Amino acid sequence: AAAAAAAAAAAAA
Amino acid sequence: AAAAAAAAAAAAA
Amino acid sequence: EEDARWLRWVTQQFKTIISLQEFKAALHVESFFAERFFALFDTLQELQEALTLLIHSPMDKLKFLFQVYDIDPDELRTVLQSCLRESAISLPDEKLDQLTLALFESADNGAITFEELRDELQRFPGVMENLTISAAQLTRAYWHNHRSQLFCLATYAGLHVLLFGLAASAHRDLGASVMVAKGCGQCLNFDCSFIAVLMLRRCLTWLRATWLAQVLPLDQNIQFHQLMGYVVVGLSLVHTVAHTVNFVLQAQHGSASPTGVALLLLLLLMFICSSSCIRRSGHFEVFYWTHLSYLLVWLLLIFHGPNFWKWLLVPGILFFLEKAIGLAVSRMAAVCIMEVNLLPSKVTHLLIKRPPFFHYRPGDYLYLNIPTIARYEWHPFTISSAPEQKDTIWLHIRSQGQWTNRLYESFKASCNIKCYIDGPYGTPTRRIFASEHAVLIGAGIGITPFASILQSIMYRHQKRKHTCPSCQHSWIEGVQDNMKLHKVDFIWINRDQRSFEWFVSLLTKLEMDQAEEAQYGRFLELHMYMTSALGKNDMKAIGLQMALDLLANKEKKDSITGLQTRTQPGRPDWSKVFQKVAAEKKGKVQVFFCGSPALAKVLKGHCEKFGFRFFQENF
Amino acid sequence: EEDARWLRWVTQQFKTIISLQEFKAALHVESFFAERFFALFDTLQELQEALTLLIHSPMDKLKFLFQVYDIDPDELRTVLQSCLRESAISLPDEKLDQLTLALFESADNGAITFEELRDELQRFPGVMENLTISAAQLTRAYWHNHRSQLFCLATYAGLHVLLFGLAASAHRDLGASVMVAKGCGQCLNFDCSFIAVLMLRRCLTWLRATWLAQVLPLDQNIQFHQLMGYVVVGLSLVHTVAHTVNFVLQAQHGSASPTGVALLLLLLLMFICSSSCIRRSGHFEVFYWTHLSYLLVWLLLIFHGPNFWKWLLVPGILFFLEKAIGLAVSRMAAVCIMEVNLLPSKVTHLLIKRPPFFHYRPGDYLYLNIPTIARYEWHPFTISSAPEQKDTIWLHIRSQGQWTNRLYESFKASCNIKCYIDGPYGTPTRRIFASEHAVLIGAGIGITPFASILQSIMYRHQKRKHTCPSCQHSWIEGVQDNMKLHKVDFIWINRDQRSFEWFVSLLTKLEMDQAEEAQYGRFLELHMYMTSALGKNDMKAIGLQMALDLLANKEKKDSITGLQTRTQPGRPDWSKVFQKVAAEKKGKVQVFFCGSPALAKVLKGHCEKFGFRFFQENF
Ligand SMILES: Cc1cc2nc3c(=O)[nH]c(=O)nc-3n(C[C@H](O)[C@H](O)[C@H](O)COP(=O)(O)OP(=O)(O)OC[C@H]3O[C@@H](n4cnc5c(N)ncnc54)[C@H](O)[C@@H]3O)c2cc1C
Ligand SMILES: Cc1cc2nc3c(=O)[nH]c(=O)nc-3n(C[C@H](O)[C@H](O)[C@H](O)COP(=O)(O)OP(=O)(O)OC[C@H]3O[C@@H](n4cnc5c(N)ncnc54)[C@H](O)[C@@H]3O)c2cc1C
Ligand SMILES: NC(=O)C1=CN([C@@H]2O[C@H](COP(=O)(O)OP(=O)(O)OC[C@H]3O[C@@H](n4cnc5c(N)ncnc54)[C@H](OP(=O)(O)O)[C@@H]3O)[C@@H](O)[C@H]2O)C=CC1
Ligand SMILES: NC(=O)C1=CN([C@@H]2O[C@H](COP(=O)(O)OP(=O)(O)OC[C@H]3O[C@@H](n4cnc5c(N)ncnc54)[C@H](OP(=O)(O)O)[C@@H]3O)[C@@H](O)[C@H]2O)C=CC1
Ligand code: HEB
Ligand code: HEB
Ligand code: HEB
Ligand code: HEB
Ligand SMILES: CCCCCCCCCCCC(=O)OC[C@H](COP(=O)([O-])O)OC(=O)CCCCCCCCCCC
Ligand SMILES: CCCCCCCCCCCC(=O)OC[C@H](COP(=O)([O-])O)OC(=O)CCCCCCCCCCC
Ligand SMILES: [Zn+2]
Repeated sequence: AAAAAAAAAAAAA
Repeated sequence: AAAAAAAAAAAAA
Repeated sequence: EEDARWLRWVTQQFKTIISLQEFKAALHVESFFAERFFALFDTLQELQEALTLLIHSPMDKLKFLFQVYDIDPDELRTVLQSCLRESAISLPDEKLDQLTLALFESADNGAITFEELRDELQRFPGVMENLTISAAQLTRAYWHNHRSQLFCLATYAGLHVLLFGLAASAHRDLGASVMVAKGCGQCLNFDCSFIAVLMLRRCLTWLRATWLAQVLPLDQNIQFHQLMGYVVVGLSLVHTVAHTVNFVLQAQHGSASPTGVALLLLLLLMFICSSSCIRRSGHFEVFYWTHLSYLLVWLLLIFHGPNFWKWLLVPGILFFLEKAIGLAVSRMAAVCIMEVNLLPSKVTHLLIKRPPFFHYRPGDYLYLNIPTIARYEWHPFTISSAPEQKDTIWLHIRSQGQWTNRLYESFKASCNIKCYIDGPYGTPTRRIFASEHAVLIGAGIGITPFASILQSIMYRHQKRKHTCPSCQHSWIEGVQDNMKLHKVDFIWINRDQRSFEWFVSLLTKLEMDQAEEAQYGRFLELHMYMTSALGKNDMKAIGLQMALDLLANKEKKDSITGLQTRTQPGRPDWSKVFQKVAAEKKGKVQVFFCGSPALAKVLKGHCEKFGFRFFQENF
Repeated sequence: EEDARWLRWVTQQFKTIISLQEFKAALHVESFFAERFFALFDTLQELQEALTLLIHSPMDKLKFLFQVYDIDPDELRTVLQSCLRESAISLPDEKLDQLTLALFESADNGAITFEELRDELQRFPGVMENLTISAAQLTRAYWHNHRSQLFCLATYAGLHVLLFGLAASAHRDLGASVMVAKGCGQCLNFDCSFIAVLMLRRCLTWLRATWLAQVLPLDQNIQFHQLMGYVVVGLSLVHTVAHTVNFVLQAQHGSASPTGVALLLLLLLMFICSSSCIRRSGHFEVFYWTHLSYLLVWLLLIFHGPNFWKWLLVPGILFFLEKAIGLAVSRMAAVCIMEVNLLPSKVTHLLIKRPPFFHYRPGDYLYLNIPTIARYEWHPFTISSAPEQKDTIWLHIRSQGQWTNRLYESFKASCNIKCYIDGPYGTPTRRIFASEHAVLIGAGIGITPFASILQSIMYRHQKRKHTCPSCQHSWIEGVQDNMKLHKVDFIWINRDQRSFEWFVSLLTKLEMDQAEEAQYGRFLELHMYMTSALGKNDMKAIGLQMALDLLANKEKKDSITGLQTRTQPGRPDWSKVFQKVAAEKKGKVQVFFCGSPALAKVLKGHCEKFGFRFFQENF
């Protein structure tokens, strides 16, 4: 959900 | 006078 | 112990009945844990064998839970939610998200695996021990606190009884309805005029500096005002029903009665719009405008009360003197909010660029104004950043109401907003920095000035550590005409770290920054009592916060190991505390308190027994 | 040049007439110098030969004077008195005595001899060059200074014209003597009531901090009060003669007239006792008691002026509010005067033991009280000691009046007297210590706050010089959150060092203490202009003071050689001064002024031309 996108962005960052 | 006593005290000091 | 009792209860329930519903009924639960447990076990033999592996090894229990939830960020979060006995003090959801992201990231590119997650968990120094491992009014202290507020209410009600009685006595001739009306009128004269004075926030900042704040409450003024407002709205209604019953009895011109209808309607407007529902909804300008009619209620009433103009004159001159003494740029500064961090448990952290010639002492508050939130509202907030910090000004703004909630919830949906602060106000705290072995005690939520005070203490104490540039023989100089303390305790007693997770992280930061230096001497000792966590097993949400802060500043557990043993549950034992403060010899102890008056007297007793010099700082 | 003119005049007089009286007549003088000169010479040949040896070698002239006075402390003092052209600025008699004692002592056990006195004099670095060697209203600046005082007097006189006219107009019916009496009465109503307010020295300390002191004079209050007193004593006399002429015209009971006789007598008592002769004589309690009758004049007048109680009410409530707000230990401290040094030119130096929690900013005054002098008088004095000095508090109390003269002359006939100071009051001077290349300019006698400011600047500037204890690599650290200045000028312009010999010695001390460091950078530059000494030949009394101070702290002339060339005579040349300040690049110049407003505008012009940030500090 919202936190999954957060983890994806953190891994991409 | 006053300054003579001052010189005397300074010599004694 | 709990595992054995659970096993006994399961064995007793098993002998009393296995279907999935029966298993849930025996467990007295809907449970994602129960269904997966059944799906992995699929009889009394199967249940006992599964329980024995589950009972008779914490890491094994965590692996069991992992396989249960295994059906990888959102899932690990549920694992940690399952592994927390959220009982009295809790881990805020922001800190939980941070913890789960920290585990998942260092463990792994996609989903994590429990095997390497095990050694990743063991790598965390404090996450293991703090994660619980399992499957599933009348007191003399009360009146001692509230005696000042009770005396203020009693003086108010006694003055009202005096005025009502003196008016109804003189007007005893007129019969049975001019007595009531005359009593209510003589009350309204004072009620309006002095409902003004409660809003001299240019004088409350002056009375609050003095010792008068210790005797009479200066923080209840807004809600003594909301009380005089209600008594006015009641007494004017009784006044009106008295003067209409009187005219009805006269049934069986002048400018006094129609102005009466006008005043009744204006007061019902100031009373309908001033409710909570008007500022709870984001109408902070509508509340301000409809209240701006207190002028028209004050105008009509001069043409109403033949003697009212004297009442309105003394506090009215005071009030407009103040509202004029404050103008556009009196002490304002249209500073820019540099950054806004939303700390956990709904607290907003504002970094507002410091005005060049903005000099404050530690523990000085300021009236904040943010036109995006509310255009004309000025709320006060303590500066929680030491003056030695030159760039910005911190404010930790906990959501305790409708404006502060608006500030938070406005920033959460989203940082250069327009801000007009109003100067530093505060009692001088030079009694602290000129002392030796100060014992800063603080209780409740009035500790935001202790944040500034401890940060300034530590800045000034590290400023007296000189390092030679040539031979690097770093020595410690003596007093520097600003600071004299040889030791500083700090004891923070509070029911729980509800909105003060930033403060727990601040104490952790101070202990980290002066535990690398504590081999030869420890300057600051930061205690913490929680008074609602019955046993140290309950204070496992703070251990998690400290083990999480040890990973932003990569350090060893020995940095906090001082603070871990001073982070105690339940109330203090003041005998042992003061006696240990006495065992050390670093000067003459000077206790400083910031909290309720019942605890203030308890501490004053213990202090004058032990021979310390008690204080009560009012910031 | 003067020697040649003297020789020519002697030759012309000789040819015009030698007896002793004729020689004195030619010299146009009674002269101990003339008689001994005759006795050592005993004709035109003798006079010319003696003059040639006396004309055609300064040390020879001094030996000549020595043999003249030779007929040894008191005699050398006369020699030095003969060798000083006391013209515009002078050497105070205390400094003269010190100089003569310093020469006589180091020269010699009894009387000194001129031969060794010669080399003793040559040993003094600056005494030779500074001892002169010989045988024998309407300006726009004025109104610019006094425009504020003139506007205050004009507002006062205009309000009086208004009240007199409005009263004599309404009472135009009553004939020719009730007009005068009614006008004077309507004036007295205001005169008494507001002659009160001038004595709110608890509010003047607050108005003086603000910028209002720049626009209206707050230091004339005592002598605006002595002016309202005289106008009251005139108007009440006219009121009384009007009401007795009126009763005389009525010739051709009530409590209004006998209270009138009582008020006339009470006012003549408050006017006879308040003269200068009552405090000039050491009656400082008699003045205070007879003035304490302003209560009875204020009492009788309530029973006199039917409308007077409103006038007396507003300023009277103010005045008694203040006199009550100040009680026994409001901010007082019964400190002990540690030592009292009587500096030259009748200035008293008080060292008063600092109260423990007495924190002041540099430039803060205090109200001093000494019951031995005057039991109820509180005079204000600037603290002339930097706050960094922790032991004592200095005050340099120049004899400008009757209390200060009493203090001096009482200590001179004679040191643990009883002293009750009253707190620090003063404008904040943090604008200075947060600056770069400040240019402190001061003019007139309002420089006692610059003593404290310069001492504090130097304390803080030497505090940022660290010396490694191990390898002694002494370095200079940067700013220390208290001070930022890279350079500090100080320009002191005054007509002469009349009572400020302590200040000249202070500037000499600061230059001594930071000329041992100037080899690589000079932090403070201390200028001094004298504006009454027409030429540098006249500023030889200051050279003597500096050469005398170089012998209390044994140093080389190169310590002062910086200050000797910045100790100039006559007014400044602001073009060159500001242009040199500009030639240096040490930051952005921030001129700070403390002096008259005509010079303030001159400096503001030059400053905004050159691009500095002018200020006007009001301390
Ligand atoms: C010196 C001082 C420092 C403070 N510092 C902080 C701080 O750092 N962080 C923080 O979260 N809170 C702080 N407060 C308390 C409070 O949260 C804010 O001052 C202010 O209440 C915010 O308004 P609100 O809309 O949240 O209150 P509201 O929702 O309008 O009212 C709820 C409560 O706040 C009180 N209140 C309302 N308006 C004001 C006002 N203008 N001034 C004072 N109390 C008011 C009411 O009496 C009531 O108790 C401080 C209070 C004081 C006196
Ligand atoms: C902030 C401030 C600091 C001062 N610091 C010094 C200082 O360090 N040294 C110094 O010698 N003088 C100082 N003075 C001025 C003055 O000498 C003393 O303040 C005070 O005048 C001493 O009383 P007096 O008996 O000498 O005056 P008086 O002889 O009584 O009066 C003569 C003059 O002093 C004025 N004066 C009289 N009484 C007072 C009073 N209570 N307050 C103010 N002025 C008064 C009169 O207006 C008149 O101009 C200062 C003045 C102020 C306002
Ligand atoms: N000027 C005034 O009139 C002031 C009034 N107040 C009043 O203070 C009242 C109380 O607020 P609050 O601060 O919440 O109440 P407390 O002061 O009781 O709570 C403060 C902390 O002190 C702890 N504590 C209380 N008694 C003891 C004890 N004997 N030994 C050790 N620890 C103790 C409490 O723990 P536990 O949870 O076990 O109590 C709590 O954690 C407020 O209602 C307010 O009106 C506040 C400030 C000044
Ligand atoms: N708030 C107010 O209303 C204030 C009023 N005053 C008024 O200030 C008046 C003057 O007092 P005083 O300070 O004696 O007068 P000045 O300020 O004239 O004397 C101060 C020094 O400035 C020197 N000076 C004056 N003009 C110049 C110039 N153009 N260039 C260089 N140097 C100059 C003077 O030298 P010279 O001897 O050549 O003039 C004197 O040495 C007082 O009468 C007082 O009333 C004082 C302070 C504030
Ligand atoms: C604010 C509120 C209020 C209100 C609402 C009101 C409302 C009213 N009101 Fe009032 N009042 C008042 C407040 C008031 N009020 C007062 C304060 C007074 C005064 C009293 C005395 O002072 O005595 C009066 C007074 C009054 C009187 C008396 C008269 C005179 O002047 O003396 C009358 C009659 C009345 C009526 C009335 C009416 C009818 C009404 C309704 C409509 N009133
Ligand atoms: C008439 C008279 C009056 C009355 C009746 C009233 C009534 C009232 N009120 Fe008031 N207020 C007032 C007058 C008043 N008032 C004033 C004056 C003020 C102030 C404002 C300013 O400051 O401006 C107030 C203010 C106020 C406030 C504040 C705001 C902020 O926050 O800041 C509040 C909350 C209130 C409430 C109230 C209430 C609830 C009531 C009941 C109805 N208030
Ligand atoms: C302080 C000073 C003073 C003085 C000294 C005086 C002195 C006098 N005085 Fe005198 N007054 C006065 C101040 C005065 N005063 C006044 C302020 C008045 C008021 C006026 C009016 O207000 O109109 C009078 C007033 C008065 C009067 C009027 C009445 C009434 O009540 O109305 C009379 C008659 C008098 C007389 C008199 C006399 C006879 C005398 C002398 C003996 N007146
Ligand atoms: C009635 C009213 C009055 C009057 C008429 C007066 C009048 C007078 N005056 Fe007087 N004063 C006064 C009221 C007065 N006064 C007062 C209130 C005071 C204040 C004191 C105290 O603070 O306590 C004085 C104070 C005072 C002083 C101050 C002291 C010191 O130094 O500190 C003086 C100097 C005076 C002077 C005077 C004179 C010269 C006169 C004229 C006669 N004066
Ligand atoms: C600068 C001036 C300072 C003035 C200081 C005023 C101090 C007294 C303020 C009293 C305000 C008050 O009662 O508090 C609101 C309470 C909740 O208080 P708390 O328990 O949260 O502290 O909420 C309530 O429960 C209110 C109940 C009070 C009912 C009182 C009725 C009185 C009727 C009088 C009629 C004549
Ligand atoms: C906090 C309140 C602040 C009030 C500020 C008051 C400012 C004005 C005060 C005026 C006092 C005064 O005149 O000074 C005394 C003068 C000598 O002054 P100076 O030249 O030494 O400055 O000595 C004199 O020569 C006095 C002559 C003045 C004569 C004026 C006559 C006015 C008559 C009015 C009748 C209605
Ligand atoms: Zn070194």
